[PDB]
Amino acid sequence: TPPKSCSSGPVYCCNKTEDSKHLDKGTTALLGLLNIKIGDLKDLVGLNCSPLSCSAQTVCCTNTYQHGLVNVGCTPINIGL
Repeated sequence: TPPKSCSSGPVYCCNKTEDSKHLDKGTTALLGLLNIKIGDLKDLVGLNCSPLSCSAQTVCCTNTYQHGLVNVGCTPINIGL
């Protein structure tokens, strides 16, 4: 068996995360641009995310858009000791 963490998807390293209930206007605007419905989102929104070393936020996300411009359905994950 290989090591496993996220139930769905790779671990992501996201430069920034925000609570999907308290997104700033630029983040909100960017998600509308991408046609993402805010009211159907849960947990965190990640910005500028790369699948996995991470000096920013390591998160599990259900979806990633535009090469990691925006992730959604993100929750923190600890893959250390």
